[PDB]
Amino acid sequence: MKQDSASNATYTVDCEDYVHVVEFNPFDSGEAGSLLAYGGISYVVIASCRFQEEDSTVEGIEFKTLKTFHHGERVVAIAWSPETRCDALLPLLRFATAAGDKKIRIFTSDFQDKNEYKVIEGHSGYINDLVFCSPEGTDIASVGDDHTCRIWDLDGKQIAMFILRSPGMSVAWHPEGAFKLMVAEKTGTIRFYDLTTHQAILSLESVQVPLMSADWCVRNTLRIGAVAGNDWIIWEMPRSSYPQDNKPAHADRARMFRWSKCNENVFATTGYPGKMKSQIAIHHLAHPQPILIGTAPVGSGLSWHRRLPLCVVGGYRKLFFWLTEM
Amino acid sequence: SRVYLHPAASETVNYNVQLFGSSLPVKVMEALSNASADEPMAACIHEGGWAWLACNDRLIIWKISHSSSAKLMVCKELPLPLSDSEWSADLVDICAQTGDPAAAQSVALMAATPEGSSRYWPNILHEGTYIESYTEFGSSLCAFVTAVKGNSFILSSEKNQLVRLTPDASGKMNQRVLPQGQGMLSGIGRRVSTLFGILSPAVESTLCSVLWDKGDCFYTLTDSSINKWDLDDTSESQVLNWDMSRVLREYISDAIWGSESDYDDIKAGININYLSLNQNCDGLVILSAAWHPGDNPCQIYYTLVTVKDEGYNISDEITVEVTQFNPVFQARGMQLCQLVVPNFSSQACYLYTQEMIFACSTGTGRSTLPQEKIPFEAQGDNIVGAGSCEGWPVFFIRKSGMLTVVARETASVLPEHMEESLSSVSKSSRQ
Amino acid sequence: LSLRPDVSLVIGGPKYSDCAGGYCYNESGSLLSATRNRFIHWTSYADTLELVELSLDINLLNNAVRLKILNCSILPGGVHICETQNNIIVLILTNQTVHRLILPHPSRMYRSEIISDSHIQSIFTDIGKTNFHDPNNTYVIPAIPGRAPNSTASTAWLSSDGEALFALPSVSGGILVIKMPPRDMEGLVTIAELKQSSVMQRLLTGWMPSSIRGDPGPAHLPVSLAVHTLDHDSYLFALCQDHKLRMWSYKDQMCLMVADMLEYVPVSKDIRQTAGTGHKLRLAYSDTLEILYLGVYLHTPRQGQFCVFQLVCTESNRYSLEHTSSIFTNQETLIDFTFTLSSMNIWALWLDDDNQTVMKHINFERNQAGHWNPVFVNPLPDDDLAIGDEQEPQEAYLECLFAPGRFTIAALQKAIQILRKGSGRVLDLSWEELKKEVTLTVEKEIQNAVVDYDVSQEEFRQINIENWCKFYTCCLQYQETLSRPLALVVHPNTNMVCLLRKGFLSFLAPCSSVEHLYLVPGEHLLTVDESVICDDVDGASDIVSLIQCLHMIADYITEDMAYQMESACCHPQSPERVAEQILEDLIANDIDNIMENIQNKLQDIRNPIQAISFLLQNMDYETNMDMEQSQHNVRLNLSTLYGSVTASSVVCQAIYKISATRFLICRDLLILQHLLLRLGDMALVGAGQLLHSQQELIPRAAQLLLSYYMIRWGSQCLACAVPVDLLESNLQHLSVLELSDSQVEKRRYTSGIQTIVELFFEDVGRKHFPQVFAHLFIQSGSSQVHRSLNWADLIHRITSYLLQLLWPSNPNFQFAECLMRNCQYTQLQEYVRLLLPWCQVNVGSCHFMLAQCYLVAGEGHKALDCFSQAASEVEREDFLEKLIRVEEGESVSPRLQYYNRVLRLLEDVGLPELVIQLATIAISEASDDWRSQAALRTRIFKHHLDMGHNSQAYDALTQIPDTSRQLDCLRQLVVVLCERSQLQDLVEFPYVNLHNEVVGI
Amino acid sequence: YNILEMEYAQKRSELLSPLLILGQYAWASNLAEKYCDFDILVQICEMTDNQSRLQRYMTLFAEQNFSDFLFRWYLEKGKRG
Repeated sequence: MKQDSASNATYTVDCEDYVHVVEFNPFDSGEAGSLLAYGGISYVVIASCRFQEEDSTVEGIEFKTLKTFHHGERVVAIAWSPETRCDALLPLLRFATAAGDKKIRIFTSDFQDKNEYKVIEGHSGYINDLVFCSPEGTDIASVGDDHTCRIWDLDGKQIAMFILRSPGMSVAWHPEGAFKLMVAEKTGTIRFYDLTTHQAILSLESVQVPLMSADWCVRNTLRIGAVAGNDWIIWEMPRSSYPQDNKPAHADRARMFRWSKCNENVFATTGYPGKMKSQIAIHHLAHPQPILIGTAPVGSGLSWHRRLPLCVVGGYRKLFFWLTEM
Repeated sequence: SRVYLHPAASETVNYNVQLFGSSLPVKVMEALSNASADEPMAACIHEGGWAWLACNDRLIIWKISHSSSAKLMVCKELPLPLSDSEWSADLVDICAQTGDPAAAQSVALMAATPEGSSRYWPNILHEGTYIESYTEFGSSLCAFVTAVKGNSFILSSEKNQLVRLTPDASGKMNQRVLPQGQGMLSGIGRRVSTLFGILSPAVESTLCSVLWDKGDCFYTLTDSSINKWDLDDTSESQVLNWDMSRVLREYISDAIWGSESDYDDIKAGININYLSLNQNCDGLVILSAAWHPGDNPCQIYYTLVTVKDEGYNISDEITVEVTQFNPVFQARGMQLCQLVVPNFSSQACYLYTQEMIFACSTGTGRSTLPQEKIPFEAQGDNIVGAGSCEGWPVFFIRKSGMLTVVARETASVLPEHMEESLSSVSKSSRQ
Repeated sequence: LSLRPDVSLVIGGPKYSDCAGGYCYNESGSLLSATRNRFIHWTSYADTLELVELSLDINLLNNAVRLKILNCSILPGGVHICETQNNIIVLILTNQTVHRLILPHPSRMYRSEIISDSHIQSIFTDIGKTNFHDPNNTYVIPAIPGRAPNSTASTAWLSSDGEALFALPSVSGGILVIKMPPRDMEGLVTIAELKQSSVMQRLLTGWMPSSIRGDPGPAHLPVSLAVHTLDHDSYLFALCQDHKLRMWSYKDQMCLMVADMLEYVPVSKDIRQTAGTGHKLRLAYSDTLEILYLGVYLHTPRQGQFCVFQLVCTESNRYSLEHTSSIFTNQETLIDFTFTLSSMNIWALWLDDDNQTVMKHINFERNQAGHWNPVFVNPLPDDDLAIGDEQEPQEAYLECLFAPGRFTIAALQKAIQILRKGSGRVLDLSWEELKKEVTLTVEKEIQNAVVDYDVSQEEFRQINIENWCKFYTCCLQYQETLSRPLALVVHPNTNMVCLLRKGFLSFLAPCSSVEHLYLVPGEHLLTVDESVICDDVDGASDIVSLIQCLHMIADYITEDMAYQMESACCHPQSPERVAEQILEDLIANDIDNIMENIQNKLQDIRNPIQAISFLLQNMDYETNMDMEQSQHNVRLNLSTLYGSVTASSVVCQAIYKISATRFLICRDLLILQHLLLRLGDMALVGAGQLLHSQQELIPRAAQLLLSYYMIRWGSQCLACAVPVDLLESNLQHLSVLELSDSQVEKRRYTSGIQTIVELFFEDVGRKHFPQVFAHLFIQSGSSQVHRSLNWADLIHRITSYLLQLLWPSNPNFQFAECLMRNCQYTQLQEYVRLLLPWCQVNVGSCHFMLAQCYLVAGEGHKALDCFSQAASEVEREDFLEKLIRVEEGESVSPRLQYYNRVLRLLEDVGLPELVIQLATIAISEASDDWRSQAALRTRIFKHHLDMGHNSQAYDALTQIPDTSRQLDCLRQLVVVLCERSQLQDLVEFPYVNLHNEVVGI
Repeated sequence: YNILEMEYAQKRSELLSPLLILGQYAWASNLAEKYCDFDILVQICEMTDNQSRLQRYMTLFAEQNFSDFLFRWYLEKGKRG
């Protein structure tokens, strides 16, 4: 008989609420303490997280809830503005949220003075994903089960339309910002739209149904990884129109593909927690087998640390941290 | 922005290679791969919007047309007539008056076997009717077929016997022998000259090249003379007969090797074969193959022999530009490097081989275009044929089909710099 | 098999290659006679001749043979077939050789098809089934006289005596007859020379220049031949290059009658230059009259003339031709023609001057020039798809290349070997691997083409247009090669027509009244009398005007507008709104007064209501409910009928054409009804009932337009080519998830293309044939399995039944059922995407299949949400109620029982939180059963244990009413806390009145 | 063939995890050595600290790429010394 690899989370944070979604910052906001946002039916919490590296004043993990908002809805998706900033006396935090009401809320916070949200017209169905398609956070690109890519201003006015022949699941702003908008569709296709001319500049073609998630390399925008069917795939644009790397992602239904925001070769594909506890597998480039695999009783939402290789998954009353080091 | 670029032609941007809107039938690749194009197989592109390929003993035809988002082109399979001394597509020609993506509307065929029997189609797509005409040949090996206006044809033998075959609206096929030569020094040439018949002291050298100049002219380059006819719908009149056996020989010999002092002794050995008779803005160009087998290794020197065709006749002026294209040769059975001039007003002339095209100029004409090489160095990218269609130079490629080179994305020339040089060259100073 | 003659053809005349033909068995019909839908066809390319025996309803195993007559190319029209009670005799004439072959008879190869099978062995098994023996069965044309190359005549027959008589055009212009001994003895093959006169008269005229009573001339060289046997004489009719039809007597060896057929045609001098090979002759012998008819095509580069002559016999044993009819014809050169005397019908295949190959049929007796009802061929590949720098070419190129009828799997393969280069061949591939290869090879050419430092919209669209245009035009040229015609064949008994193109063989099918009217242009519609268009002349005129308005609307609608309708309809939009938008567009762009003509023709109608209702009644076949469904053959000897691969192919091609036509008819009809509404319903005869009728029919037109949109889309939506066992494993995984409708059905995938319609037909329709056969055999034709199938009625009834099962306003869910059983979840996802916004019934079923694909993907929350909407209609949609009531009723409330079953389903799914939530939902219904209350409360307790909320488990326990379950869960608690070393829990529990239970435990 | 082999691999991996979680060291060793499974024998032999069978398996599977997983599991267990 044989067993492959599994382990308990490197860190674990207790919770009095379930974690539907939990995410760090894609770009640094100017804070040593890593900002972390997690949402649920009852509460949505922004906090600063620290794990011990220096000083004996910090033991294990220190989690300081910066603020907690009373909620009454299951959070569907959250996207911060790619303009990341927390260095001021009253740092300004800007992001977009989707709820079960098929609506878009532009939530903004001014650090212990006010918290606001705007009502933005949503999709005929649920909005699958959404990003801020502007490098400062004024325009929002949203894609949902209605095969419409909708670009909205801060007012809630629909700036632009891109029609799809299949429900658009994934939308991605250029992390640096060049009017480039990545579109990932369930069949497995990738389409790059130029927001200035409202047309596709490039496309990656695949037919492996279904596509579940995708991720640029934060350190290599030209490198794209994804999860489709059961396997993680990789393109290196613009020299690809069909997948060039294709290796299994999980024994489980791979749900999200994410890139570690410290390196150019570290990524994660998450397994689906169906009958069996969710598998979490950190791979490496030029090494088909994942370097690390852990087990989580419930797996929903996976993220990577802003500047370091840590992958996070939130579940029932628990928040599991995997510190991937070399 | 740039237009779709061929891989080997990617470096070349001065001319842009674009799909004509037509690619070859799949039967064509299968026939070619079963009988390679480096074996003797003859393909032709028709300016009326057609293309054909003869292999072994079979012909395959398909429409070609310029397209906006592709077009419809019919493909058909045809048997080359039996009794072939050697198979070629040159025994089949079309008098097509069409140029559309529906260019099948004015098609008529005459084909000949190397015995002088001729098969006439009123149309390729009227399968079920043949016209059998006994041309003047008994069993003579027919060489060429030249489609001329009037939906008529000029059947050519290996010894260059020309007979205009004229379709009838009834469905009979008329044989009228073209008169052969008038010269300026030989004997009688006004007597009809045909094989299986009496003999006259006229020039009857083998046919090297033909050109139906669309200025009412039918030019036939030979190894000894250029013969110009006017071939109206029902009439033939040889306007000109230029005896080029000597003159262009000495001019080409001087243009290539004129420096040496043993010219009289060596000249006996130079064989100059005038490969092609094309036409450009200055006039008729006589693509010539000149070489000396007494000096080894054999080097085939090409000389562009331009004669100013005024639309009908070529001036007595001759300009022989010795022009070389690489030291290496490709072949499909013969040593080939062929010059095509897609239009009679375009300065660009395209040399082509199995691996590269060379767009250039004569070097003595009234204008010029940049000398650029368009490579297609690959497997399945050998040039099966070349020609013109809808005003643009097209080439039939082994596993890619019909691709045209359009003159665009090339640098320009300014006249102000030369004036500046004239202004600056003057005035001096001293102190 | 290669046969070696010792001599070859003679050159110097018309070519003889490129011919073809066919023979239909007269024993066809009935399950067991000797044959059923079986026939043979052959195509001769010069020295090669391919013979394939095909049956429409049954696949014949090992049924293709290739005979290479290497020396002589087979003469056109020189292959004949005769039947004897033991064997089939094949007589084939070439330029300089004649051959007789013997083949086993179908009834002599045993006749029984009692066993229910889909494929059957043909009569070819080995080399022993074919023979070319007896150089008495094969004889050399003697040097005296020979056979001239300037003619294509050839015929053969078995005389009433039994001799094999071979008539060839003699060089002198007579008939050379090769007489091979009968099927009883073998002597020396004899020679006869049918000349102008007999031997005695030839000797008499031998010393004078006779060509009318002596040896004829090459002007009499027979061009076409026909033969009739009477008593023991074989009378030969010869069309010759001088337009004299010449008759020779086989025993008399002399010419009896020479008739100038130019008396019956306009005498053109251009007929004489076609007098070599453009002239054709066919003969058909009517047994019901004992009269043979000669149909003669006198071709002319001006126009051909067909003439029909009847043979009537005098009391001298001489036949004469009487002119029955002379139907004028085009100069389009005739590939072939025939005429069947079971119908008096002439079928004619011409090639015109465009690869739109010309097909018509007309009765000679009915007209004096015929009206030649048209026949519409498969679509030739299209021109413009998406112009680079003006449109993304690639998507349109792929869609057109995947459009059936204008492109083929072989073309796709060979264009793949285009864009893959190399001398290797790309052939015989699965469908999904084929499309993947298409994409990969076009992308490989793209990647080699692109070296840019800046990527742009126009550069992208361009590289697209050249690459996909190369691939597309290669496939287009191959399809055009396929579009080349070879021959025509008719089957009188079971009524279908086959057309041999280069390679393939196509079929010809009759249309409905509405589709005939819509596809036929206005000119030929007037050539159709008002009697068959409609019962009333008034109704017929109304329908004609309606179809004319449809035609003008269609011609006014362009391709850009069509793209606009496609985009707006796939966008969530009612069809009526898009139709009125486009009508407004036509009004705004109306400067041609085409709407003025449409309105004038609408006012010409006296009562459009019955015309609309008739067009919609030939439409409306809907049967709600599902109790006649048959997903397997009811073994009643009916399952032996149809259901084959060829039947599936022909049916699916028919369905594609019908849907493609009639969806556009739907769209144009809705647009026209909106235009009539804007014009006004108060200005026509019958206005009072017209006003409400149109308002009632407009939503009907909208829904029916949506339905045939769905149908036409399904006809082109492809199905993956995957092995059966993988889908079986997937269905097993579904069943593990506690999922119904995961049924496994053994179906045979075709090595080639698969659409979802092909999948559904091959998976369900064949299985439901016996019930369809049980109904239809009673309704029309013979009720026995030996029915002489009435194909024209059969196709209409099958179409009606298929529309009944595909009606979206019906509980008929069989198409999506087949899709889920065959694991086509992506196709199902776009299926439900297009169906849901306007779905009539089984919206809950849509949510079911949606969430089933979602759970296969592994989206717990949203898949469960769509399960929630499914549960919102489990007992409220008819098809789902069919699937349940094995889960309702009984001791507990039906809804509580369904709660419990889905609770088990969620326990088969996982995530104890989900069981928690379903229990919380069921707690409202759980007020009736203390057993269910205790079970759900104990599940809550056990979940408390699972996540370690010990105080919470204690509270859940204190909730429990029953002391027995209290004791049981107390034991569970004690055991688990002991094993978990959670002792403090046990003590700090402040139990009361449970103290004694704990003490005892 | 390789699809079948790989899928077989993961499936029996999850099939065989539980009693590995539960113990039964001798039987785990017997079956794993009988069917030649390197990593499982590794991790058991070091949580039993039996370096001796560690070398014996390294010798047995020198051609079977034992050392890769040896280095790996060393790395995850932080005894890079």
